[PDB]
Amino acid sequence: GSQRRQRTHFTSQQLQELEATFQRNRYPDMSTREEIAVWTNLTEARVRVWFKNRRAKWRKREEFIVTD
Repeated sequence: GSQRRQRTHFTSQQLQELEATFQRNRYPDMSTREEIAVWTNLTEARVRVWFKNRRAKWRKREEFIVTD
């Protein structure tokens, strides 16, 4: 019953599964990004924004932009 369509943002466990995904492969195929989106319970578009954000954080001059 009712509409199934929903919106999501990255949890502390989704961020760490995506860091482990990035350490394994920094630029996966679109079907591989969709499988890890299913496994994190995200959309492949929110995952593509995460890879773009992670690449921007790698490229930029700024400090402490990723937690360690």
